[PDB]
Amino acid sequence: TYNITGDGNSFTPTSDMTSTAAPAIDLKPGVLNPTGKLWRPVGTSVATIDSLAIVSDRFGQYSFVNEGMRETFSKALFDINMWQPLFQATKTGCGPIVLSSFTTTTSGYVGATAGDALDNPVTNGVFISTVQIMNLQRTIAARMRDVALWQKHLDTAMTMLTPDISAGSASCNWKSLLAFAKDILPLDNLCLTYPNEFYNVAIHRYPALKPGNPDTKLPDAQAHPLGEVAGAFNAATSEVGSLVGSSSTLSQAISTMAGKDLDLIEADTPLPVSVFTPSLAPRSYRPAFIKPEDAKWIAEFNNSSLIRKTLTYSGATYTVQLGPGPTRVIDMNAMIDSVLTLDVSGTILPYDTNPDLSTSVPAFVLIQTSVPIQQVTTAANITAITVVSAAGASAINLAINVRGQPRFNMLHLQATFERETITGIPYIYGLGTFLIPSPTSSSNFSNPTLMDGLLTVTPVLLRETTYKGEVVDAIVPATVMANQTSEEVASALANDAIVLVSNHLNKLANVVGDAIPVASRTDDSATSAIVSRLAVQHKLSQVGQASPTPPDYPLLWRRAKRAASMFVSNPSLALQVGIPVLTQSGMLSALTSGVGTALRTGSLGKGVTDASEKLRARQSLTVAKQAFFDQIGSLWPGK
Amino acid sequence: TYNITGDGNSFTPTSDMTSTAAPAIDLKPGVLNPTGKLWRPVGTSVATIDSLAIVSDRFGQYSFVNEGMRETFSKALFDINMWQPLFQATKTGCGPIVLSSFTTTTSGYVGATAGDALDNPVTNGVFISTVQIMNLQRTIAARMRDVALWQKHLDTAMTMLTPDISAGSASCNWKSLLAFAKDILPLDNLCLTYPNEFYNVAIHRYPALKPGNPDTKLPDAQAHPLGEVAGAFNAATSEVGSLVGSSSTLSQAISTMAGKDLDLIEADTPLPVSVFTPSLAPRSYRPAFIKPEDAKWIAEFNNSSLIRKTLTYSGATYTVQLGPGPTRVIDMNAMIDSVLTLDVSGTILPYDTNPDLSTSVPAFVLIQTSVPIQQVTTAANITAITVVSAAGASAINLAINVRGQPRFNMLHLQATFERETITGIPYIYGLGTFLIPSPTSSSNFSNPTLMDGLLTVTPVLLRETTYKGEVVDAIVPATVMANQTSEEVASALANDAIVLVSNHLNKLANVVGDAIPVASRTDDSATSAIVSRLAVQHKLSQVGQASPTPPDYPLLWRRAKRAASMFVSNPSLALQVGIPVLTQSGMLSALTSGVGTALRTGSLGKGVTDASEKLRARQSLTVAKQAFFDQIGSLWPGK
Repeated sequence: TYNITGDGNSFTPTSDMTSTAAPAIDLKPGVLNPTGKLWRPVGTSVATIDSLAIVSDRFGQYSFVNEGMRETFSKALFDINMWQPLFQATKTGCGPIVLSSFTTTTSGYVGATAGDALDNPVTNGVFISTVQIMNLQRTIAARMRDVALWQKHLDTAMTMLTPDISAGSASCNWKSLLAFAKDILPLDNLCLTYPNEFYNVAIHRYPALKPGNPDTKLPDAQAHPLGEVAGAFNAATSEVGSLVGSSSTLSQAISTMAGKDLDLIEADTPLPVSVFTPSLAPRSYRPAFIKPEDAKWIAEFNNSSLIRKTLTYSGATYTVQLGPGPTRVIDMNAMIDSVLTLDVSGTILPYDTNPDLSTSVPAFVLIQTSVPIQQVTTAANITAITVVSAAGASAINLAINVRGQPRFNMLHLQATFERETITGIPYIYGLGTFLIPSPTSSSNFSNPTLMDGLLTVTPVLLRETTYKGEVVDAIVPATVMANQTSEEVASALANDAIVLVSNHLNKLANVVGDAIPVASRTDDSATSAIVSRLAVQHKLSQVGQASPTPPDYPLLWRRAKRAASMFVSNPSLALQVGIPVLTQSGMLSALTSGVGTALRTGSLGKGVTDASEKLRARQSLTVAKQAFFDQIGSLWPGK
Repeated sequence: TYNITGDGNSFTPTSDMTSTAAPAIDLKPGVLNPTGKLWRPVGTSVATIDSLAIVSDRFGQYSFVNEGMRETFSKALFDINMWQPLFQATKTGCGPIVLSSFTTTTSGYVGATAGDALDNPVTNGVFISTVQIMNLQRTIAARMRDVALWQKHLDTAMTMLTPDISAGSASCNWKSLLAFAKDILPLDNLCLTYPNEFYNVAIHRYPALKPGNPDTKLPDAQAHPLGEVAGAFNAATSEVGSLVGSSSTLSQAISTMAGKDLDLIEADTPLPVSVFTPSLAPRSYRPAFIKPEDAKWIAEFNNSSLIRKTLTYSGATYTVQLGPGPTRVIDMNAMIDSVLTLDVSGTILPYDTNPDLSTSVPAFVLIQTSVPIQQVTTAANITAITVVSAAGASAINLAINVRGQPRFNMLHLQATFERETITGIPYIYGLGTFLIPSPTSSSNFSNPTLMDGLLTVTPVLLRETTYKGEVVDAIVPATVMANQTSEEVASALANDAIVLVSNHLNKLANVVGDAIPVASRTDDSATSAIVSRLAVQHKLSQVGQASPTPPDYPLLWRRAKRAASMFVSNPSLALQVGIPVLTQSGMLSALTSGVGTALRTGSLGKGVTDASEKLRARQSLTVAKQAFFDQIGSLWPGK
């Protein structure tokens, strides 16, 4: 080792030399194997081939060692080796392990099963023991936990004036840098106790950095350790940013395609719930101004009838007062299994002018009658009015009443909508209302009722997702197409085909944006899948002079970017009625499939625009870094 | 190693087997040496004997190694070895050092100085290098700091049901113990992760304990490791408790005698201050009812004179009112150097009935006149009344006045009594008083003054301790004898012979009580020193029939225990006038000297009484421990 406090030392951070170490390694189970355990012909001579017993698992002779695992593991040991002089100095069992010693001869048969192994004998290879690996690992782990302080400290240095030029090249007086470091750095650092080691290590890791003055002749070199190799791959090229990058990126896209299993979209006729549906969340709907026409599970009673005074409790009365748009009728007649999470706040609106101000609560009432709502004109009809959701059913001024306001405190109501509880038959309804025991003046409070907040359906039963009111074991995307208005979608239960499809469709979009250059106005060949479907579809031929469409290739191509772009910008549009060309499921199937091939055999898409731009920005960054260092040079021209 | 969770394992704590390890070793500088550094005859052949150069300190060849240090150090290494299987398992550089490897050949001349070394050549011995010891130590330290958690954990076990029978022998089901341990012990312990190791170690340290079931045949043994040896010396014998004990104890007594240097007491004619005096502390005296006759530095003015109105401040007046026992006159006329730390609390006693209640403070006034106090009858006399000690010299009701009380808050006054400030000549006095600016009615407040609290003399000048007012470079113990009343002693300045002597005398006493059996009525031959002086002194012969004293040996012997006992019970009595036989300094010299011989060649004094008693108590302890374990056996009969 060399005196760190010398002259000649380069501070050359380059893109070429992008910091790297070995942070973590691959340890996937799958990856652990290669492969065959070693066996023997009973134990007697060359006869018993029919029979094998495993070698001495007892304390040694195990399987044929994982070529990759050996190679990997040895590498790992080299990390520690990077700090050998320091370990040694710390007296912390430094002695380089030599993995090879552990990898001991195994001689006989190679195979996974006795079966297979019978056939194959492999003389004088190598095994490793459970015990041995135990103790080997033990060591490595220990080594790591000994370095855990060091690593941190090393890192701090490396950031406290960061030697990282990710793009191109920077240079400044290392001396200058170094001395300001030691003028600014916290005394309590390990770096200040161990300058010499840390720097040595740094130099050994960062080819970007050179030793002090060791031979001021030659402080600098071009050959450093292994590092280099890995660095070249992170360094920006003529046509691409990062090779690893784009490769990874694309591979993540694939694997998400993989997991979606594509096919998903091309489903007319029953595709099973379980298969299509992942994980589901609650949704929030309103009474208020929802639309009875559109909303399957939530409609309204109609103006004109008047069911005013109904007994609500023991000799206690409330006017439900049924007429002009009385909140909403929640149609929970076999509408899967949910929890009617009613979230009332704001809305109280005190009775007109009744001293029934006290004792009036926000409530939920289910109505349980074989008399369809439009028939329900008198008390007789009702069968069952069951007040379900009120809890302490009196009242207190929870409304922010001080300043005139009739804001009602946030309540959480629950109605366990389990259709099994009733099992249909007296078809299931529910209403929302400020229900009282203390009798309300019907003549006075002419309003039926105006309990208008939130209704957060909790679709508990992730079992069996609904296709448009139809409680089915089927999710059929392609037929969902063009059969949904925005209103309908919004209205729809959480448990419904539509949202599920969009969730899947959002992953397709994700892929497309990141991988395919459908960014600011770049029409790419990639987009060809949709156009090919469009092109053939447009064969509107009549008699004589058919459709005189100057070939599809400009025309439809541009139209098709436009509509792709609309898909991308909002995925739900796919499900939304009246969308020019996406209404044709063919084109969506075409896109879906299309992409995968496009990833597959795509010659790594690097947008010309973006390249230049990244180049430029990168350069300017470097400039300002230079200028920073310069300022640092100025303020403490370290030696 | 053996399964700990087996049968056959003994739980036999014995006196014989008193836990021990190697907690710390001797590393006294003195002790580091042995000895001669190794040198060479310049470097040429056998001619240059006249000249030596030290061998290669450079990186190796140093001194002849410390025989003791080698032996010691190797032992130390063995501590770590006690945990070798565990170290190894922890992967913590376990590999047993082998000190011997470090101890490398040195061949040539042996000596301390070139001088000495010239004469002595010692071929092919051994050295150790600075560097080497550096790195060796480093290892050992590291080892220790690795075990620091283990040690603790081991200890906890060993106390959580303590296997320590210091006296005799105990036995109980180890199984029982063990299982209750593991049923009660904290999960977070290292003991519960490492059962097998800890137990092994335990067994290796504690011969008192046997392995589980290793061969249930033979789980038990009588040969354990080295331990044993050390244990036998801590084990109680037929005539003594502990051999180490009594040996140590006595040696501590000697060395305190050593440090006192005996001679101290036998000093008539000037023995130098510095020599006799160690470290000194402040003392606390009262005005109040101290006695002018006895108290050198603190006397009183005498009733009848009346110096009432004296100007105290700028056109502001206080009646010092000098007559009937006015506090005290502190005679600080060349009475060494002190800080007159006046500690007033309680005492305020408001003016008789003057609206001069406000503006009256507890103060100190020094009086600086060549007119001796008894001559001081009018204002003219005073020369100087200097109000020294008041600080904010007005007043506030600091007295706990609410409940009628006239308790004055605790004040801290200071008068830097540096006799150099004045250098005698206008002889130095001081008084204590509630001094006012706001004029006090002399006719009214007829009392002179009653400022009676504490006066804590701070004898700052540990230079030159006073013998009875006489500021001398001499401390003469033997002449102090019989020239001090209890009053005088109490009165005496901190800086005075008397207390110093007692402090020394207290160490003699300490020795005597711990070592010599001058406890509950045991007259021992040891006491013979005093009697032999007594015996010869009693030679009261006249004419004819001289003193018919039935020989000294019962008579004087008993009288002399009595008076020894009185000395022991209070050391100061030695300095106190009128003590029958101790008044003779001869006897104190005799005791002083006497003791040392008595320690020296005493056949290790173990009082018969105490032996039996210790035996008995010890046994009964063991009994109840047995009974405890028994209860533990009961509550969880572990396997």
